Order: sequence, then C-alpha cells, then structure tokens
Amino acid sequence: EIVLTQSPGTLSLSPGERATLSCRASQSISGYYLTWYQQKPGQAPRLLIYGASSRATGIPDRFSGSGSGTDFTLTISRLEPEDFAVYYCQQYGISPVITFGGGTNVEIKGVQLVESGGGLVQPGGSLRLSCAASGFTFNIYDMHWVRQAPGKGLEWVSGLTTGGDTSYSGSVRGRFSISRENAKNSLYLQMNNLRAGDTAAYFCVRGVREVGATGGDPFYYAMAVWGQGTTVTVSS
Amino acid sequence: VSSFERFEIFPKESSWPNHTTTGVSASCSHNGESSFYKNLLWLTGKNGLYPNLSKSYANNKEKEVLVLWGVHHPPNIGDQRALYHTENAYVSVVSSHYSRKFTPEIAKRPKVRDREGRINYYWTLLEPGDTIIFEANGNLIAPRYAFALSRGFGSGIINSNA
Amino acid sequence: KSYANNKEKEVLVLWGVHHPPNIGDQRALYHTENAYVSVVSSHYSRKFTPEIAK
Amino acid sequence: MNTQFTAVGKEFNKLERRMENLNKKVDDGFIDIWTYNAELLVLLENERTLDFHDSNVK
Amino acid sequence: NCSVAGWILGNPECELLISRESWSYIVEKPNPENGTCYPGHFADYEELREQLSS
Ligand SMILES: *[C@@H]1O[C@H](CO)[C@@H](O[C@@H]2O[C@H](CO)[C@@H](O[C@@H]3O[C@H](CO)[C@@H](O)[C@H](O)[C@@H]3O)[C@H](O)[C@H]2NC(C)=O)[C@H](O)[C@H]1NC(C)=O
Ligand SMILES: *[C@@H]1O[C@H](CO)[C@@H](O[C@@H]2O[C@H](CO)[C@@H](O)[C@H](O)[C@H]2NC(C)=O)[C@H](O)[C@H]1NC(C)=O
Ligand SMILES: *[C@@H]1O[C@H](CO)[C@@H](O)[C@H](O)[C@H]1NC(C)=O
Ligand SMILES: *[C@@H]1O[C@H](CO)[C@@H](O)[C@H](O)[C@H]1NC(C)=O
Repeated sequence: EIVLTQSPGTLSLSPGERATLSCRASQSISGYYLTWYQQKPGQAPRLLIYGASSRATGIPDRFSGSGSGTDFTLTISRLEPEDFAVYYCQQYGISPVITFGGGTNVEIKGVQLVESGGGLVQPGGSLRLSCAASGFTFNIYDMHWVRQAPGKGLEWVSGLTTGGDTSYSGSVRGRFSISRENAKNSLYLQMNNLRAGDTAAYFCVRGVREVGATGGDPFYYAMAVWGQGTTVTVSS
Repeated sequence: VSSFERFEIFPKESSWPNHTTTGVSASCSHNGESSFYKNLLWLTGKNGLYPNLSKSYANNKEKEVLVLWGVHHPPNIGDQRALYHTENAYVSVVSSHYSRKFTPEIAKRPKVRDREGRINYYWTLLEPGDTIIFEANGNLIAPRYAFALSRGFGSGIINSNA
Repeated sequence: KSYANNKEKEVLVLWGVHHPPNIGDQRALYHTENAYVSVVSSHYSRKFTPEIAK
Repeated sequence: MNTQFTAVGKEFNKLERRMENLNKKVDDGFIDIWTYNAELLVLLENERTLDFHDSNVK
Repeated sequence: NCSVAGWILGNPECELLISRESWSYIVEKPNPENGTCYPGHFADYEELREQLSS
C-alpha cells in the first residue's frame, strides 16, 4: 500500500486559531478510506474523524476536514491548549495493508482490551505477546497489531481478517507470527529474530466489523477501539 | 444425478473489482474462525463507493446449470447506508421464463444464532442457450461458483441415522 | 376501463404487460418511467410495475 | 410385478397440507390395495394348491 | 347458515361458540348465507379449510 505524506509533522500556533493539515498520498485513493486520530504522549490514541468529512462519537464540532483523491485534509476550527497532541493519518489499503502518516504535532503557544508481555529481550532473540478481550465478541472484528517508536511516526506491524487472510509488511513478515482465538477471546503474537527496530511501544487494536452480526454496532472503515499498548525492547 | 459438478461461473478475482468482495461473517465459521459459503460472494462499495450493477451469463457448456443468489435484509439501516448508500432496494434477476425483482427494507427480527439480520436465498435452473441477467442497487449475494449438471432419474433422498 | 358479463355465459380474457428493451420507446410512447397497471376482479386482482429489461 | 428404479418419498411445508394429506391418502390407498389383493392371492393360491394336490392324488 | 368467514371472524349473527373447543367433524351447507358483510378477497380458503379439517 501507498506511501503517505502528512503536511506538517509539527506546527506551533496560538489560541483561537484554525489549523489546516493535509495528508496526501501517491495515487488517488477513493475517500472513505482514511481515518484521523490524535494522541497525547503518555496516552493511547483516540479517534476523531473518518472518510475526510465525518465525525466520531463523544465530540465537539471543531475538527472538520475535506479533500478527496490524492489529497485528503483535516482542518481545525479552533485550537486550544488541551489539544496539545500528535495527530495521525491511518488508511485502509485495497491491498489490505494499513498505512500511516508520521504524526503531526500541534504545539499551542502561550469493552476493553488488555495487552500482555511487554518488556525486554536480547537482540536476535525470541519472545511472545498476547492480548485478551473484555466484554464483546472477539469473533467479529478484523484485528491489527501496531507499533510506535517514541515521538515518531507509527508503523503498522500486522493485521488479519477473521477469514484468515493475513497482511504484514514485507520487512516484518516471517519474523513475526500471529494467531487468533475467539472461543478463548484472546490474541497471540509469537515473535523471533528481533533487532533494535522493534525498540518501540506496540498496541493491540480492534478494527472492522466483517459483514454480518446482531447488534446496535455500526462499522466504519476506521478502527473500532485501541488498547493501552506496551513497551518492547531488545538490548544487551 | 446423471451428471453433477461445480464450476466457477464468475471468479472472485476480476468479476468484481469495483465492489469490495472479501467480506464474510463469524457464525459462518471454520474451526472457530470466521468464513462464508464457498460458492458465493458478498459485494459492497469500494470504500463506501457503491456503483450499481448489471451482469449476465448464458450457457456455453451445453449442459444444464443450477444457479443461486441472495437478497439482503439488514437488521439495521446504518449497515444499508454504510455499505450500499441507498435506502432504495431494487434488484432484478431476469431470465426468459423466470424473472423477478426485489425491493426489501430493514426488518428487525430476533436473535437466531446471534443473527437478527437475514438474506433470503433465491435460485433457479438454467438450461443450455438461455441467458440470466442480474441487475442491482446492492443488497446481494452473488455467485462465485455455480453447479453444472445433467438431470438424473429415479434416485432420491433418505433421512436416516443408521 | 371495465366490463361485466351480460351474455350470462362464462368468458375468457387476455391482456399484456409491456417490457421495452430500451427506454426511449417508454418515454416516446407513454412518457413515464413509472409503470403501474392494475387489472382487477373480485377473486383475482393484480398490479404491474415493470422496468426496461434488456 | 415390475419394480421400477424407484424413489418413494416426498416432503412438504405446512402451506402444502393438501398435497401432504393427499399424498398420504394416495400412498396409503395403494399400500392397502396391494396389501389386500396380495393377501387374498396368498389365501386363494394356497387353497387352490391344496385342491391341486387333492386332485392329483385322487 | 354461516360461511366459515362468518364463523371464524366473529360475525355477530354467527354464534361464536368458544365452548366448542373440539369436535367430531364440521357441518356446513353447500351455499352458506353469511359471507363477509364487508366484502374483500379471502385468499387461501382451500388451505385454511384443510388446516381446519380437524
Ligand atoms: C346473513 O345472511 C342473511 C341472509 O342472506 C342476510 O340477510 C339478507 O341480506 C340481503 C343483502 O342483500 C338483504 O337484501 C337486501 O335488503 C336490503 C333491505 O334490508 C336492500 O336495501 C337491498 O337492496 C337488498 O334487497 C336481505 O333482505 C336480507 N334478508 C334477511 C332475512 O335478513 C344478512 O345480511 C347476513 N348478515 C351478515 C352479518 O352477514
Ligand atoms: C337461515 O336462513 C333462513 C333463510 O331461508 C332463515 O329463515 C328465516 O327465519 C326467520 C325466523 O327465524 C323468518 O322470519 C324468515 O322469514 C325466514 N326467511 C326465509 C327466507 O325463510 C333462517 O332464520 C336462518 N337461520 C340461521 C340460523 O341463520
Ligand atoms: C469500474 O469503473 C470504472 C469507471 O471508470 C471502469 O473503468 C472499470 O472498468 C469498472 N470496472 C468494473 C469491474 O466494473
Ligand atoms: C444507479 O441507479 C440510479 C437510480 O436512478 C441511476 O440514476 C444510476 O444511473 C444507476 N447507476 C448505474 C451505474 O447503474
């Protein structure tokens, strides 16, 4: 899936100000295709906007975007010091490969998942992580493991549809290995041949409703919900 | 049966680029892992981009054929808008002798294998020479594989636990 | 329009429902994309709302 | 007798009770008929068998 | 005198007779007087009567 380009990766603006941010790709890419996030350093990501127009739950009305094809855009109606944050640009490839913009810092001038196992190993080594589910049907949704170096652009380590079609990145693939369990309501990621690129904080991520199920559950082609993540490191 | 077999009328690849095809469901599962019926396909828009369709087939094999499809009944509307972007339903499955249209709505139902949603299934034979057409604004189950055959005579059916 | 029997014998009746292969007929003749017909009797009754089907 | 390459059974919904109770009445009709005729034929032909023997010995 | 429609539906001129919980067989005449006081097509009369054979 296509390389993105956020615009800008950091900015510094005053209160009572808009903020225009343009995330654009190589090719022209169909519009209900992106979703837009924030993150405070120390906090997990939170969902804001999807498909270049439309807005998530539990919300003001100020972050509002536009754009289509090659150039997608999120604009901001007002800036505030509570928004001091890095915003992200996460798109679902037709090649089912999520791709990530590299974070955009706003500086302001004057139900759940649970991860398991994050910590240290030796380089070139071997270790596994798990996640475990709470209060939903881990049957349905398409799951994603994700990474984040500290104060850096994300990278998408892996994902898998419940029909079993895997998607990795070509560098990461083989060195990681996933497996999913719905009757247990838990997920697994055995991992081997580990180098300093893995020195980063990872996340288990619940994604997209597959086709069909009872519920009062809409879907988007955005995420459903995040997990709190955990650190992983190689060292000696 | 005098002859019975399965072939690929419309391959999953290359029949439907312009609709995302790879959706399945989780009651339809395989060893605790979600799935969907082998013979068939979901279709939905290309990231909320539903174009409406017209497709067809007529026999070249010279044997008789058996064909199957489905008509979508969501349990809720937000699916219907999100996938197909029309409250309108209108489908038209057409042949020479047989032809029929479908214009359903959201009909809430109770949980049955944790499914209020429904897709009413519909089917027909098709002889040599005769054409089928599909037309739709969505709400479909499309044939991937179809059943080539000849007739048979006299053989039949048993219910038995022996 | 309508009819009922005066002859006191039983009757057999026939009609048809038009399906153009193209729309320019449908507009040119009848000037409606809408189809709606209603053939009605006491026991039997039925309506028809077809489209162009190539 | 001529025994076809046969398949006996059928099945229906509850919106087809006419055909159900019919096909019951049909098949039970036949079963009783064949049953009746064949049973009579056993009794008669064994009686006529005894009479055949009786005639031969006499 | 009643038709089955006048029987089942609750025609006041037809005695409802909820006491009649089950019975041996159904009695009619060939030409029952009391069809529906407000007319309207009644589908699947055959099927219903078969269902209420017994
Ligand atoms: C139950 O069945 C009885 C017997 O068929 C019905 O009574 C009859 O209904 C006919 C309907 O045409 C009556 O004829 C009409 O009489 C009125 C005057 O009352 C007149 O305006 C009409 O032009 C026509 O001549 C008939 O007189 C009447 N006979 C008797 C003895 O009642 C009855 O209506 C049925 N009731 C129900 C609830 O189905
Ligand atoms: C059944 O229909 C006959 C119609 O022949 C009804 O007969 C009427 O009976 C009343 C007295 O009950 C008389 O005043 C009428 O003159 C009769 N009419 C005729 C045409 O004979 C009979 O009452 C009906 N019975 C039921 C149970 O509905
Ligand atoms: C999809 O739509 C485009 C419209 O430009 C067309 O070129 C392409 O052939 C279509 N493909 C299918 C499978 O309908
Ligand atoms: C889809 O249906 C609408 C309904 O009017 C029609 O205007 C449009 O042309 C149709 N598109 C295709 C591709 O059939």
